[PDB]
Amino acid sequence: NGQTLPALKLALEYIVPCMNKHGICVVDDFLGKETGQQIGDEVRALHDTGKFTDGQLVSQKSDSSKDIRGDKITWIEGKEPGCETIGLLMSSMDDLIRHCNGKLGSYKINGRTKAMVACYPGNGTGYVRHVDNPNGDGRCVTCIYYLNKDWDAKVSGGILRIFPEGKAQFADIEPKFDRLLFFWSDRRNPHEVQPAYATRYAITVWYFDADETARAKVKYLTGGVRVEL
Amino acid sequence: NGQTLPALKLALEYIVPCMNKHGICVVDDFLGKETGQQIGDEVRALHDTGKFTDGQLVSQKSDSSKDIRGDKITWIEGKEPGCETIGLLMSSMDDLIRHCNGKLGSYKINGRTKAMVACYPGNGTGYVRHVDNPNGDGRCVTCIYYLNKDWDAKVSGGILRIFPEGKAQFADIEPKFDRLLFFWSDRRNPHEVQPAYATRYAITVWYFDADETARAKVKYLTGGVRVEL
Amino acid sequence: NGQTLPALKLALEYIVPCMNKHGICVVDDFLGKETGQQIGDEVRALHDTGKFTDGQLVSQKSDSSKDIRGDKITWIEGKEPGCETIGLLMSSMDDLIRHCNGKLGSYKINGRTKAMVACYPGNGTGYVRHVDNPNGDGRCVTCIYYLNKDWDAKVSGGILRIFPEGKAQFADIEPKFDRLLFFWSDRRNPHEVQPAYATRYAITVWYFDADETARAKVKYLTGGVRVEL
Ligand SMILES: O=C(O)CNC(=O)c1nc(Cl)c2ccccc2c1O
Ligand SMILES: O=C(O)CNC(=O)c1nc(Cl)c2ccccc2c1O
Ligand SMILES: O=C(O)CNC(=O)c1nc(Cl)c2ccccc2c1O
Ligand SMILES: [Mn+2]
Ligand SMILES: [Mn+2]
Ligand SMILES: [Mn+2]
Repeated sequence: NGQTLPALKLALEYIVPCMNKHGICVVDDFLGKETGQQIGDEVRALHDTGKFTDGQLVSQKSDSSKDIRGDKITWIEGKEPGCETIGLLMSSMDDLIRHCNGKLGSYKINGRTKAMVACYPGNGTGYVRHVDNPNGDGRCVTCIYYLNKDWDAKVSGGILRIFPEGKAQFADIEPKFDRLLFFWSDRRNPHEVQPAYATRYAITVWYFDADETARAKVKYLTGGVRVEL
Repeated sequence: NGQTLPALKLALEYIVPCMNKHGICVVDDFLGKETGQQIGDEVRALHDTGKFTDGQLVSQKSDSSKDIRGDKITWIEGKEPGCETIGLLMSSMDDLIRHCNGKLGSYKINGRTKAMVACYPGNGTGYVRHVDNPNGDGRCVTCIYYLNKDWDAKVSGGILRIFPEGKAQFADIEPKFDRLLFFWSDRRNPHEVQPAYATRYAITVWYFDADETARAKVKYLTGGVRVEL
Repeated sequence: NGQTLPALKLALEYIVPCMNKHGICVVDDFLGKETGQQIGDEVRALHDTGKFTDGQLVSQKSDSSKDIRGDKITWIEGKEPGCETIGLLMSSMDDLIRHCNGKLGSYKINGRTKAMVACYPGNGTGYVRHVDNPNGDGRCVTCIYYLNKDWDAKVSGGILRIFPEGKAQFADIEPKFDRLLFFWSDRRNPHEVQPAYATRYAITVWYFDADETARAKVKYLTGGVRVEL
């Protein structure tokens, strides 16, 4: 956990060396309290005004009134009314990555996703062990920003547990307010979200490597590079 | 087989309870004869003016003049010249689904496909056993409208056979004129089209669940949620 | 290796019979020297001005300064400044295919990709054995144009080796200047690029079959045939 808006020093003296050594980097106090609170207010307002999905279907029985649903999501561009501070976070994330370019592995980052805002509703659901990009879709770095004030995992659960490749250990990350996490999106970092027993919010952006994305366009072929005659 | 343009009673008293109990619902006389005949005329005109593909490649030998092809398709938005009544069918299907919303399982339907018009040419080809959505691409309900007047499966074949999960039985559906079929698109309903020995037309729309579709955008990643820096 | 801008005779007397018999067709002197040299100049200028990716990641060790990268690519529409002659090549390829239509197997070609320009940097990397379209994504014909003057595979490597299905033999194709290659994109033609020890350029376009592409839209579902309610 390194310590932070100014961040070139953070990128060059902490994020780049940490990513190249461990593949997992945690920055605490990324935006500061005023800004982090504004983002949390925007995300709660999206939740309270019904902009999230109903949640991943976790258990489906004969009676659909008992169906259990987990993580809820919404995709945010950063330009929508009421999402301007999420947009500021995304710009901040983008400036950090730009300052790392050419220094994160041998990747050359040239694109990203929209922001994926996730809400674990606090009903004991988590997210199963997975790899974000197991099949070469172009995503090289996962970046998550957490929004949960005074989170106490001893009673609320919700820890991100990463299983770094080749090492016999876990890396456990609490989803703390104003924490920014980076990790390699491929099979080097399988991970899971342990059951959350309180409402838990996070915002994820994935960053794309230019070479991997260019050749993915053949595999994930759409109309895309398909055109008329 | 329930019985039908007015249809809120049909949705609430038949379609919703049948889908939640059996996963497979058949509505006969959905649009009535005048309208059903107009749709059939539009589809035959698309066929006769060459708008369908040449058909699924079924057998490919050394000599391509003998290649066997099966089902032919065309994708219809519903706004094209000469497709206005298909467009009316799609609007009718959409109004029905809207009246079911929140009541079909725990799904929240927020999108659909264009209409897939299919023609089995009558040369003994059918469609192999499959699941429509086996990998979580967002499609929750399959809706098929049939256009075949006086169909007699005893001589023309072409029955849809569904293999509902967990039950040791078949559900056999004849592709009858003005019949509308609903079934869950996932692995609950593997199905096949038995060999058709007469020209057989159907129109399919798939309906998307909001949560499943939102998270599919990560799996089926395109430029999509991918954007520039 | 048949012999060539005029080419209807080439399509009808050589390409069509060769593709239907062998699945692999080589045309030498396709555009002639003046035009081929102009294309090579355009491709080298894209390389020299940094328009290619950094190359397929081949070896990734703990230290990313030693990472080995292979083939570099760029996607070209044919209308960009400085790509007009690539655009002429693409138009030439498209006119040839149009003159074959209905005669290549039972396919009906109705679309293509943008041009994929590839550069093997000459560092001993090649491309592993693969099939271009193994899963039914609509691509029926692969068309490659080579740009390498006085290529000598005895010292530079870089041969395309195809492993035609059912036959116990290789088909070895040198990546010669102004050579145009056609082959079926599916599992009939697994192939590899043997290690290249000099800079090696090629331009690939894939051609889509109408039926296979229409039904791929269901499998590779995007927002695509997905639309709002
Ligand atoms: O929230 C966290 O600490 C870690 N979360 C994830 O790893 C995560 N990963 C994916 Cl791929 C999805 C994908 C969809 C919805 C939520 C996700 C999620 O929370
Ligand atoms: O027509 C029928 O009763 C049932 N047909 C299908 O189940 C069906 N399913 C798919 Cl996924 C396709 C897909 C492509 C073309 C035709 C299809 C078809 O008829
Ligand atoms: O260059 C050649 O002779 C043959 N090359 C290929 O077969 C080839 N195939 C694919 Cl699918 C890719 C795909 C991405 C980049 C380069 C490729 C390549 O050179
Ligand atoms: Mn993840
Ligand atoms: Mn089906
Ligand atoms: Mn290839």
